[PDB]
Amino acid sequence: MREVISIHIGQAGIQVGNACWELYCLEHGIQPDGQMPDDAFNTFFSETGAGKHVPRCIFLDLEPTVVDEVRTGTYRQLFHPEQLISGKEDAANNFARGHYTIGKEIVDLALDRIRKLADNCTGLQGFLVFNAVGGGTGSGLGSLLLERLSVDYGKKSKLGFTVYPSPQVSTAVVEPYNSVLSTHSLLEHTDVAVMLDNEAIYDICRRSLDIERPTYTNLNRLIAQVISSLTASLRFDGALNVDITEFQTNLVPYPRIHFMLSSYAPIISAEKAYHEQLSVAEITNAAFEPASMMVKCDPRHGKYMACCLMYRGDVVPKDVNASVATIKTKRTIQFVDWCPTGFKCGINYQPPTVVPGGDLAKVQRAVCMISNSTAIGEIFSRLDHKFDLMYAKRAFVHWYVGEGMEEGEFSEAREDLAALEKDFEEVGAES
Amino acid sequence: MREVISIHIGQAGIQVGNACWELYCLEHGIQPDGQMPSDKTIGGGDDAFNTFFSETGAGKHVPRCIFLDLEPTVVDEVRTGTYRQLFHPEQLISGKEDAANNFARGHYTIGKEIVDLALDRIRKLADNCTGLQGFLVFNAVGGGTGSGLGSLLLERLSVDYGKKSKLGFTVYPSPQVSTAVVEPYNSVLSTHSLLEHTDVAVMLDNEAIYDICRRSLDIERPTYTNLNRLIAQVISSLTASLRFDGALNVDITEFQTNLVPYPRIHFMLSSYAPIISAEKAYHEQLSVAEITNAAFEPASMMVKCDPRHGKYMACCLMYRGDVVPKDVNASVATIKTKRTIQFVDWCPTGFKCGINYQPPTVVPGGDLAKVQRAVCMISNSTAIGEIFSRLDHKFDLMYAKRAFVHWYVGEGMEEGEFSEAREDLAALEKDFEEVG
Amino acid sequence: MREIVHIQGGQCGNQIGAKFWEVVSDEHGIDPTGTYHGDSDLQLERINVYFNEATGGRYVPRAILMDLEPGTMDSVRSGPYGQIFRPDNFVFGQTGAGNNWAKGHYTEGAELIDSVLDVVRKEAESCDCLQGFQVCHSLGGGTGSGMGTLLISKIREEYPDRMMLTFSVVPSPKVSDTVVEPYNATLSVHQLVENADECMVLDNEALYDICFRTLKLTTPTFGDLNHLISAVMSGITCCLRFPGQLNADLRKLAVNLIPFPRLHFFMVGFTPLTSRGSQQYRALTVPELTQQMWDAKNMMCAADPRHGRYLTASALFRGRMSTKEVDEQMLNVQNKNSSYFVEWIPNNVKSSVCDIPPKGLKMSATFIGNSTAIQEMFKRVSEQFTAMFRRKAFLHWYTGEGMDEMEFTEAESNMNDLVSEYQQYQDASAEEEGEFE
Amino acid sequence: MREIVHIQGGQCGNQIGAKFWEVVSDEHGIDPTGTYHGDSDLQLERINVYFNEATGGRYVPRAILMDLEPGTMDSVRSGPYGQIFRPDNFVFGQTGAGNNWAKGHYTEGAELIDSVLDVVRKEAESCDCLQGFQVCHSLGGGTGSGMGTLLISKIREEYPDRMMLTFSVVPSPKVSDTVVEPYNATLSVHQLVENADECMVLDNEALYDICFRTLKLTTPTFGDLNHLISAVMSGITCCLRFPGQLNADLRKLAVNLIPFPRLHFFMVGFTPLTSRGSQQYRALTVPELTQQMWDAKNMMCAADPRHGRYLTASALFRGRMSTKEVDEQMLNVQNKNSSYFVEWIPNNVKSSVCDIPPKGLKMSATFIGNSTAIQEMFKRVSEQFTAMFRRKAFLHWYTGEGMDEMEFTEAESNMNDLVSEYQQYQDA
Amino acid sequence: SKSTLSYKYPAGRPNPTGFLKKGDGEPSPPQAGAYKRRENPPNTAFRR
Ligand SMILES: CC(=O)O[C@H]1C(=O)[C@@]2(C)[C@H]([C@H](OC(=O)c3ccccc3)[C@]3(O)C[C@H](OC(=O)[C@H](O)[C@@H](NC(=O)c4ccccc4)c4ccccc4)C(C)=C1C3(C)C)[C@]1(OC(C)=O)CO[C@@H]1C[C@@H]2O
Ligand SMILES: Nc1nc2c(ncn2[C@@H]2O[C@H](COP(=O)(O)OP(=O)(O)OP(=O)(O)O)[C@@H](O)[C@H]2O)c(=O)[nH]1
Ligand SMILES: Nc1nc2c(ncn2[C@@H]2O[C@H](COP(=O)(O)OP(=O)(O)OP(=O)(O)O)[C@@H](O)[C@H]2O)c(=O)[nH]1
Ligand SMILES: Nc1nc2c(ncn2[C@@H]2O[C@H](COP(=O)(O)OP(=O)(O)O)[C@@H](O)[C@H]2O)c(=O)[nH]1
Ligand SMILES: Nc1nc2c(ncn2[C@@H]2O[C@H](COP(=O)(O)OP(=O)(O)O)[C@@H](O)[C@H]2O)c(=O)[nH]1
Ligand SMILES: [Mg+2]
Ligand SMILES: [Mg+2]
Repeated sequence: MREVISIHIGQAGIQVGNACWELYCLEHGIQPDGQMPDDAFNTFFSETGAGKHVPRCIFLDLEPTVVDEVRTGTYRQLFHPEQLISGKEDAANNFARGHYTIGKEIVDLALDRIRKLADNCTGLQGFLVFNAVGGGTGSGLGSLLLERLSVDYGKKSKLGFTVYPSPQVSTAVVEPYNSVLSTHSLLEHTDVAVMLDNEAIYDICRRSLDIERPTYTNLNRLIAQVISSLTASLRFDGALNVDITEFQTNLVPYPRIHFMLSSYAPIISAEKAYHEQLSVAEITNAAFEPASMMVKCDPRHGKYMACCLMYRGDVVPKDVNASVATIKTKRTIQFVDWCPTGFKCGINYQPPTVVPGGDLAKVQRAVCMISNSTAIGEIFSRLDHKFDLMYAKRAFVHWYVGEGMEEGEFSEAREDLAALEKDFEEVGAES
Repeated sequence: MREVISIHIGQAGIQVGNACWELYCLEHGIQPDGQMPSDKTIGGGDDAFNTFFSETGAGKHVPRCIFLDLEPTVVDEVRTGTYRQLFHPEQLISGKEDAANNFARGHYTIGKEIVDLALDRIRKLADNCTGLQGFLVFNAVGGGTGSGLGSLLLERLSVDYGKKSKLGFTVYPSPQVSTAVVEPYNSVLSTHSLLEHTDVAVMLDNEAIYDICRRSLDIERPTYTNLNRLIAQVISSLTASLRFDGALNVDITEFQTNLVPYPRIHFMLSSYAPIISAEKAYHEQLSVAEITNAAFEPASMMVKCDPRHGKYMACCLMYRGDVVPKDVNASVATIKTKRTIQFVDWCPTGFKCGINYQPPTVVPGGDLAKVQRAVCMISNSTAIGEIFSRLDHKFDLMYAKRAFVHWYVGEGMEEGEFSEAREDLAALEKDFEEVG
Repeated sequence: MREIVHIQGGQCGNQIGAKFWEVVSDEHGIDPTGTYHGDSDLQLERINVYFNEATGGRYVPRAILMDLEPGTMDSVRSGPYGQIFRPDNFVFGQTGAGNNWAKGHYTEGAELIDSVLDVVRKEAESCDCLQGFQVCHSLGGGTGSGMGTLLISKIREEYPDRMMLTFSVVPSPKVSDTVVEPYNATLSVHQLVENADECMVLDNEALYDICFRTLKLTTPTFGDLNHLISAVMSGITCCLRFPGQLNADLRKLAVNLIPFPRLHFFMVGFTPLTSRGSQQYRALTVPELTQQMWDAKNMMCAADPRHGRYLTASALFRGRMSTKEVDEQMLNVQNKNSSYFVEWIPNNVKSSVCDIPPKGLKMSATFIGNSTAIQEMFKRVSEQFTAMFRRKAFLHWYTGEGMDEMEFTEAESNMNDLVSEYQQYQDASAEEEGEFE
Repeated sequence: MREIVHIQGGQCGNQIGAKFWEVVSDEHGIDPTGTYHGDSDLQLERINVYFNEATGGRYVPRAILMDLEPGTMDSVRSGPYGQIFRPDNFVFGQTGAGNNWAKGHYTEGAELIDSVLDVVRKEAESCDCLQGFQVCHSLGGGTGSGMGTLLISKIREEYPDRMMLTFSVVPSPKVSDTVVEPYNATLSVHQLVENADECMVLDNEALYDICFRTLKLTTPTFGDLNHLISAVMSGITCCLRFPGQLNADLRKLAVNLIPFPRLHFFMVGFTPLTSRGSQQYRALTVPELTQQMWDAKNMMCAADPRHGRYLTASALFRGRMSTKEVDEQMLNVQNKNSSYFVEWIPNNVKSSVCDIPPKGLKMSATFIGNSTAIQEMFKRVSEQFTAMFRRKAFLHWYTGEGMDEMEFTEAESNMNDLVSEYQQYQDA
Repeated sequence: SKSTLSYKYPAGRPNPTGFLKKGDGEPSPPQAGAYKRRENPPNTAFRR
């Protein structure tokens, strides 16, 4: 009855889906060969006639080079091969290729597969969309998929975890274009968006886990931990259960402002765990610490508008309340005036799980804080300034105009982003 | 008690004869020796083989079929293949010369001297029967042996039995793909002759089965040996109620009255589901609901006719495996609610359902996968009159120049019999219009 | 005394007949071998109503099985309770009926009736005081309709005094198991109105919901629906078999039910009906039985009582209970919902009760209602019949057995005559003045 | 006679009801198997105020559990005392609530009333003499607040003469468990001013105070707070369930309490409460019960009665005791600190007593106060509402269900008039 | 209604326009066309 659908688009989408599913199988005792040696797996899986638990996910991409690694790996008995969707040619880091030229041939089969996947569902909670803004496939194809999903379902709730184009560390040069294009396209259709940045998670892995050379898999382990914490209350008991609609309602104040930060605590090494105590007050202080933000935004350049917290393990509601009251009394935390309230808290009795050969440490308390602050104006300003600096000269524009676009799409997107940053300015201004 | 006589004519007739009789012998445990293993008996029922076999004085089971052909080169294969201990050699029939893709030779010149032989074989093959449900004619409309002799046979069957029921699973010439050039002629020449004699005729195409093999089974190298396996699956699901138990049994007679509204409209389509490989098979559940949706899809048809351009006059659904009557009753009602699937006003009904407890069998080394649910749909749609119009065109395209006619008139025909058969089609086509 | 001979028609009636004889046999505690192994003497008091004593102290049912295509009789012969039937009471034909009323009533019918009647008489003399007959039908196929009505007419002229029941299954409103269904349905009704004395109509649809909502079942099989039908079939004759402080024969259930000789189509329902879960908690009282029964869902027929008005009704309780409670209960319903009950009848419910409850329960009730909403069934059927007979579809079969065209129009006119009878008495007040104003 | 039908709406209600039926059932010595295993014949006499006989001597409660997203019911249906309920008294919708008062009241709630009402009636008629209803709420979320009130207005009109209680848990002043809390609060209050006879208010925060200031607990869990709420809820129906030399029916408790039809908000407190170390020193007499209950700490709501004045009050003592001490004690209080009691009501306390204390104690009490400090809950909620409703924040979620705007102001004006009624009668 | 043994009309679904405000102090069967004149179209055979 408590069922969700997961969509991993682009390369980073499936790169993090692999981690999420290695997490879920291990957490629920599911062997890699589908079956295990109720109501606990039914959130992510489906039971066939005998024992087999096939996951209710979809891996969508345009490069065969990664879906075939998945098909040949140990996690090949899991998926219905019709879920792993690949294309002959890729989008080549081009929003126009991803949106107008290539993705419109496989949207039909992606949608009918989503239909067949949601048919067996009894009570559908919402769509998780793991996307990576900055690469043509990810950006354009997710925009197209979200428009189709909004016209099909509409009433359903879409969370989008979008690996966002980073300030300085960047493996691309054209991404300031497709980031603006993807935002202007999906803004009207996603129900909530969680931003997170490779630089911020690199800094976290550096300062906390003492790892100095993370090969894109530690970041995925961290994202898997985050989603497990976020969706615990769907498949695990505990006081103050919280689901997707409760999550989005008390967090998205206006139709425009739906982008939000993220954090996690504690996040430590197997020795600092053994040599620390990690009480709930320390955990919440570390969560609200700026240096724990999974995105490259400094919340002290703004004011919070709401926060959501999901405590796990040995946590008591009085301690949660006392720590939230201490945070309120603190002086370095600001709040926009029109929210005297501001915290949606939930508890789960299930501590966070650890993976064999992982890098985190076994703990008994953990917090995944998710706040909607008016400081992401700074990242929107960064992205707009970069798009500006480039489009002042019509750089790279011939690719986008040859692959089935025209010029007006750049102006629409830039004016939408200007309006969005003016929103983030005004709705925070106080009388 | 409930016995049928299976006749295979031409090449494709006895090509699928190698496929159906591969199945039945396998489905009842009969090894190619015609014996039962007699040590690991799996047959849940006794005298069920009686529908297709005849236990001899001791131990052996001989199939009640008749392989008939003019070319020796293919029945000479059966006499050397592994399935040579099964058939009584008197059943396998061959001729010295071939009809050679000529209706006149298959019907007038050569056929007239071996029907007496074949008819006497049927006579002795029906005497040992107690209750004969009806014959089962396998044909391939488009050749000389299949159409010429096949038509000449049915007339000899009608004047003898008449009250008996005849069925025709005639393969039909494809619109685009065609392994011949004169098949528009000898196809038309066949229908006008079989029509007044066959009691119901299931049609299916070589081309539509290629795509089912391409989309669902995802085979890149299909062959006649891959198609012939499918036809085995249909007739296995069709005659299951004859040789198996299950709620809502369906006999041939009960199958024929409530599916043919007018004496000449009996050309019906077919479909089967699920059609999947071993990989997809087990990451699924195959609900009764999703199976009966693929059954009514235009892609799962075995004829290159689009049912969405016409309306359904009736439908028959032979389920197979573990199916409960509520799901058929609940999933059929889902379809009547759809808007793509039309039904002519004069049938507020339109479904003759059927259930069997015996799941479909799989051939080892096959291409299909083992399942527990299967649906073979048999519908009588009025859109089938389109494929009858293509041949009305191609026949008219070449009969203008009178190409290839000197063969037919050279082998004991007259030009009259060409416009003869043409009448019956343009007459038949409007019959598909009158019901609209 | 009060013997009852049983017939089983078609494939359906031959299949629910296998279930009915599995219920009564276990009700009287006899085994699939046919030897009595119950406890009380009550099981033996009125065993002759259904069974014949045999040598060695065995009890063989007084049933008859008639069906073309003998393959199905090879099934009931193989069931758990198959070995109790006298194999000489197995009249079958090697041919098939073909879902064709004509040959099931004209050609292949006439070839067995000389044999079947020789069986029916053979065990009519075995009875000292015959109460009546009872048949099982399925108005869809050819055997249940053709051979069935052809049999009844043979019985009606040779046993006019005795009474004939009919547990005919009727077509479904939304789904059709056959395609010539509205042809076989009407051609039979023209035979049930004259030659039947009672006829309970039952539908596969309303059974699927009872098994779905009430019983909370997931996958009802025919082994379950036929378990329901077999229940009420036993719920009728409980007065004949077991004692009661207010007995109800079959004849005294008819005189109190059909005011006019043509309105003998009833509508049944069983109580109680609960799942295994709620059974832990439900207290069984006459109130619980009398609310469930009067509901519009429990009617195993697909006819909504809200579209009509109850001419009469009935209630066959069983179990040690208080005979006042049942008497005032049925009085309340007649007073609350007085608008759904005709007024030219002062009281229109007969309340019976038996001292012996079912084998596993403590109280149970069975409902029969003679409503004016049944006309909905005959509207729908008469509509489909005139949608295809207007075009003469599927008709070249029926003429194949020497029928003609008038015998179709008569069949439909004989329905529109019937459906008017329901409309007249559904809107006729006690005064002859309010109708024409 | 005097039967009671009980509702549990929302996640909070479905979890307070867990401990409640665990407390009451043990009080009558019935097992999670539903079978009676007590000793005295006193338990059997008034068992029918909450339960119904069943085959084999089982006793199922007269409860109704309703909730969107039945996930939380899967918990209690799996707990120790989860096997007592009838499975037909489990109403739920496949979708979720979303902490949104609108869809919990307009869209989704409406699709469940057709089923809920068949549930409440079928077990309101099994009562030979119905006394009243009682519900357990939470003014924060959507299911408890939204579906709760929508259920009431259906009940208020179907059974207008019977009595309806609401043990509604209200929001907390300093830490809010939800952000949309003030919107959901008032829109529910606007229903309780007109469709409620009595309404006890509770706060999870003041419950924490009593939990480690008096009980001196270490790791309080919601399972322990519900062991408090279930103690006062059980403390009301003692006079219905157990004999006493001065009984007090539920109806007579209201007429002695609310002078005007609108002031039906109370505040409760339980007594005695001691640590595991204090039971060694403190004695259990009536003068102890009467000071811990009259103190301004046992008030389970976050409202200090010293900032207002008592209109009336009550007390439900339990245990064989001297009925003079109770009379002169509650008299002595009103005389000593006369500044906190109104004047145009000379004797503004009611005192009952039951011969049957709690299962494990020898004396106990229970308190109900109708003070004018209850307006403090309404001032604090009024501002938190206007601070964000004047800006139109989080509001597009409410108009999504076709809700109007005056439904917000009317819900607010109704409050800002109720906050003045509590001040006229407070002449300070 | 299983509780009253009566056919009663269903209650009214709420409606946002009809919300409560400050002040609050407070089945015959469908007859069959027995005597209804049927429709007599002019499609007889004599006219034709
Ligand atoms: C432990 C216990 O009491 O279990 C019950 C039971 O819980 C319920 C749910 C039974 C049960 O019935 C079903 O679950 C059921 C399933 C499919 C179709 C029909 C019924 C029961 O099977 C049915 C069975 O009824 C009988 O035994 C009657 O004597 C019945 N017997 C048969 O139908 C029968 C079954 C097998 C072989 C031969 C006969 C009967 C009915 C009419 C006339 C004579 C006898 C009983 C009381 C029970 C079970 C076992 C669960 C119910 O059925 C009957 C007929 O009473 C379903 O609703 C009732 C209420 C019962 O309480
Ligand atoms: N956290 C994380 N980020 C990744 C990973 N792989 C790639 N990224 C980032 O995703 C962005 C590129 O997205 P891609 O999916 O590779 O590009 P695309 O959407 O497939 O478009 P095409 O390359 O044209 O097919 C880059 O900024 C990467 O830094 C990963 O494994 N983990
Ligand atoms: N599905 C299927 N079709 C076949 C097969 N073999 C031949 N056909 C088709 O049948 C048609 C040819 O019919 P034949 O049987 O070869 O001709 P004939 O009836 O024997 O008469 P002659 O050619 O004179 O011997 C062609 O259209 C073939 O595509 C087969 O094995 N399976
Ligand atoms: N409840 C129930 N109905 C059945 C069963 N079997 C068949 N029916 C109905 O019987 C009808 C078919 O009539 P049938 O008796 O098989 O054909 P006949 O032999 O010519 O009388 C169909 O409408 C089926 O729905 C069964 O086992 N249980
Ligand atoms: N005493 C107690 N209060 C709770 C509990 N759980 C939640 N509450 C309160 O209930 C409020 C949230 O309302 P909720 O029940 O989750 O939303 P609903 O499902 O729409 O009713 C919060 O203010 C919680 O503090 C509990 O377990 N015990
Ligand atoms: Mg890429
Ligand atoms: Mg050939």
